[PDB]
Amino acid sequence: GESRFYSLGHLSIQRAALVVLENYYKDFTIYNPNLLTASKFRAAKHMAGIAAAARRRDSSHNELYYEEAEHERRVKKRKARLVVAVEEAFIHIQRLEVMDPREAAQAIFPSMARALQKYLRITRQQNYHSMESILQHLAFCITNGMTPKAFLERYLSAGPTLQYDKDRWLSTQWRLVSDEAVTNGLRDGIVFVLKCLDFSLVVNVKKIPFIILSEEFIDPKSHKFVLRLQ
Amino acid sequence: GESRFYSLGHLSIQRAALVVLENYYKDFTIYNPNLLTASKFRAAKHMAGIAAAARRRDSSHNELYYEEAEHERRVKKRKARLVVAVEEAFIHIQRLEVMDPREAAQAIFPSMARALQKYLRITRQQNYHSMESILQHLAFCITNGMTPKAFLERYLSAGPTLQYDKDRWLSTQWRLVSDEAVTNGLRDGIVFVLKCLDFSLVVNVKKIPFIILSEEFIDPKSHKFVLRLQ
Repeated sequence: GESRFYSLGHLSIQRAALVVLENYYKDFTIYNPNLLTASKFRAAKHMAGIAAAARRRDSSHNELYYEEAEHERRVKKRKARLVVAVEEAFIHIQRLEVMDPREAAQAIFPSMARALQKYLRITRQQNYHSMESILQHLAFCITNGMTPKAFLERYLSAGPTLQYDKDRWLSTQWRLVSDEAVTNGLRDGIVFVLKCLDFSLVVNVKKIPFIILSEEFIDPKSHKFVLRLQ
Repeated sequence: GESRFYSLGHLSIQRAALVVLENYYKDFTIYNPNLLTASKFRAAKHMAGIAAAARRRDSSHNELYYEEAEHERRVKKRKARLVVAVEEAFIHIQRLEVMDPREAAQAIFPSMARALQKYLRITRQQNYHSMESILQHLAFCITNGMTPKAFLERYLSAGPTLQYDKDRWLSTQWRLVSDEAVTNGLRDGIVFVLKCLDFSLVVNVKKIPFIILSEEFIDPKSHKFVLRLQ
């Protein structure tokens, strides 16, 4: 349900959809199906077992609230472990055996590898960062003089689709679903859907409304103030 | 499962059981079956639905931990509400219309009645304090110059059986269950059970062990100390 708005001009549904995809790879966080599993299992669990029945759900124990709070606590714990690990690992090498940033990354990686693995498993990001990619970005951060937090912000948040590998984004399989012809221009109220392999960008188009402006003159003599209460 | 120990001399099981009952009405908190309902319902709920099956229970959500924490939070909230209510209600009357402590209790009770009712319902003590008894103890506290907390400590904790009304303790229906004759004296290892209408005092008797003492002489010359670390 990640939602973003975009102004466009007079474009066809095709061109508007392609601008939407450009902005999708730029702006939206990357599609992580692992982050979607819990809901599915919860739904399936309700499958394993109408107003009064919902009433009894409210009177029941909210497992989801406490599970989310505990998971948030665990994620913050793993995050602080990871920050300490990466700070110590960057402090293990001096700028000045002389070695290139690739060998420096390979030298300091085993002192951050377990904490990073645990954080990427607790945030379900382990399928998006291979060890080779982590070493590549690590030598990148060592080369460009970045801090542990600058290295680590790629791994803390989910991040958009273009942070990741080229086989990760399936630019080839996008499918434009429009009720009308896709060569028709945009108008108010049309809905087109850009379907990928497992998700879909439901895009509804609204007209930017007709706006009326009018001057009213506020005199700087009218900005008087008194010490009395209001 | 409230458990207390008592030393006794050479008594028969009858006399030891009666000392146990004297100390029961003195020392043990009063039998509250309402506080026992939750477990029963939980058991019945497990009835509504062997090592691996327990393993899966550990991997499940611990509803009881969070429910107990939330109930404790609610009890403390109601407790602070009750303390503020009773403090304001006692501050509404001066020692110095002139009225006896009964009418003073009836005058200040409606300013504490709702908070006290909510606290006795959240602690499941509403069947143990009638309004007449609360007014009686309230006029008692107003008479003897006690503070709001001194009035309120009867209602905060569960309290033993003799705080409450005379029909509350069923002194007449106690039943002594012993495997041997109850006129026999106590010895090591015997178990007798004092059954009331819904609970039972399981009492096991142990011998106070044979103790050997011996002098060792610690010289006050041997209490020397140095500033060095240990």
